[PDB]
Amino acid sequence: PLAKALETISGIPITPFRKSDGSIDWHHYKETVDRIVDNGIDVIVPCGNTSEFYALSLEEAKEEVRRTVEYVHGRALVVAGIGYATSTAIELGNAAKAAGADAVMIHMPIHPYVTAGGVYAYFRDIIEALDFPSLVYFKDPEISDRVLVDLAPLQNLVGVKYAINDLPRFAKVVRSIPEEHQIAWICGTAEKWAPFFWHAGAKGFTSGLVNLLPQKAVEMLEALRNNDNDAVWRIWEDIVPFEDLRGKYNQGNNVVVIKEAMEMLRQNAGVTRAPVNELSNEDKQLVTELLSSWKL
Amino acid sequence: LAKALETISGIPITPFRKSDGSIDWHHYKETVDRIVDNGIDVIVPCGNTSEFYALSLEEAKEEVRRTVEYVHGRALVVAGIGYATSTAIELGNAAKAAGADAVMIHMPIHPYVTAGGVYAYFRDIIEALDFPSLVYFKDPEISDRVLVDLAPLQNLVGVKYAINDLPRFAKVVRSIPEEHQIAWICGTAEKWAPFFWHAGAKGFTSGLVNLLPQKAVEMLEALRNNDNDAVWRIWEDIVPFEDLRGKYNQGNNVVVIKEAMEMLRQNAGVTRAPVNELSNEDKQLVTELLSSWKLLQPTK
Repeated sequence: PLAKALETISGIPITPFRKSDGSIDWHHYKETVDRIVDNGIDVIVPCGNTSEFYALSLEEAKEEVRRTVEYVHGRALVVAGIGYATSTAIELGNAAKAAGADAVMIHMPIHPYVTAGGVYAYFRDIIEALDFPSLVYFKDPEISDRVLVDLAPLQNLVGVKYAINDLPRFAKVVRSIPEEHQIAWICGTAEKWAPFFWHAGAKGFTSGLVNLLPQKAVEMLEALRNNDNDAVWRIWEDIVPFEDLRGKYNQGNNVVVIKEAMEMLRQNAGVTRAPVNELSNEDKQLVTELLSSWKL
Repeated sequence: LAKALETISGIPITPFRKSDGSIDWHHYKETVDRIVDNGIDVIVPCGNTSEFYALSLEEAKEEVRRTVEYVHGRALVVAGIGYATSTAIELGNAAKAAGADAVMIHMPIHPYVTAGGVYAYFRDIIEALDFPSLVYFKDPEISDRVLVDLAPLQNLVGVKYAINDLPRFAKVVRSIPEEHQIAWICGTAEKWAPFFWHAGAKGFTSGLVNLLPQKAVEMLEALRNNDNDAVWRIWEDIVPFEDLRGKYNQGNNVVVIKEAMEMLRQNAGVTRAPVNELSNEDKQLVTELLSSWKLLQPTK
């Protein structure tokens, strides 16, 4: 069951951009893909938010998925992020299907106006039109969890990346959906939140940290699976400062912190694309202090 | 051009068929006509009221083309554009070729944004297009310094300020020299227009024009004439409608307009997912609102 295979770490790769002209450096992307899949990560998500999906043209988005399937060459499941207007999401999905992806992850709609009934229809229509394994990234607190309960029966909804950091809500929705729907519950907010989500029912989590230190994410996963609380909290305390730094400025630092940290480690990442520019000298020092703390 | 933008910027809906969600261009033409034939001199296809993000890139381009055709000189056409910088530039160049007068760059929808990056985002698009541009500024987490730094751009002709923070708005208006000539537009419509006007705005956006353009015109004229009693009277009259549209964190923004238009026998069709039809409760609230405006036909 694909759902079971998704109950692990979903690594979200960065999309390296050249500082010179902002173009994608595919050689660097290959190095990123290798670092992730060659180090214990069995699920990779091109066109995810950590990939700066929205900074990519549709052609670039399709090519990233295409290149991912090629570079991965069976070493991991490939989940293609898709989004935008219904017809566009379907176009991206079909391109991903032909490219050889294993499933698609439907980003949450970015429209300024959304309602529960409309969000349900949005996801449902794309999943039914594609007739292909799909995951949904659920992150708007203003939209009722009932949407997930109603989508659960869909054959092709194999998982949900729950991204609302409301533990009571998550615990409740996990228990409001029959086991016969086989939904893989994944913490969509990474390592800082994974321990808490895990206790509440999650069996997997996303990670941007795998772009530089996949070993740390794997350690977290194994500790959680082994029910080794002591180890879990140890690795958590070790990782959370990095996640806190990424979360600065209402998450504005989310990808740029990863890229500047990678570059300080001499890994190739390049820069972020506008609407996000480089870190301030202040944050650069904080990144340095973190890597120093990790003895890297 | 900046001066011409100091007025009402009408944002047309994009009529969608209930049957298959396709765009009904005949209904779109009717909407464009209702807007421009009733005092509105600036129309903004691909605006958020137009459900821009629910349109494919090709549908967005076609809407701009259709607008230029249906308007045929009766008003300035400002094309909404957005997405990745290259994509925004593609949409912008398409609008230019279609005959648009300017473009409105939507606030980027990327989940991760920083002040320096947003500045670069807008700057890169404006410089690449070398065409009159407006920016929709609505994220309170992004410093107004971004606007101060963009102001010098020759092609930045206006800002649709959409952060309902009056002290912030009043200060940024006074932080940019007259030398940069910027049309300051209240991007949050009639409910906020009177307050923004007092603080320095000389224009405002409106979704209300899709059904009752005369009400929007009345507010603009009252504000321009400094007729305070009239401003507040018109304001109190329109607020309930804007509050109903604002329900569910703005989820009701367009659907309320469309169901209200249909009740008034104006062709609007429905909204596209991620927004579906109104609940019975809200349908009743729209009815009671139209009834209070004395717009519903007598029954018996």
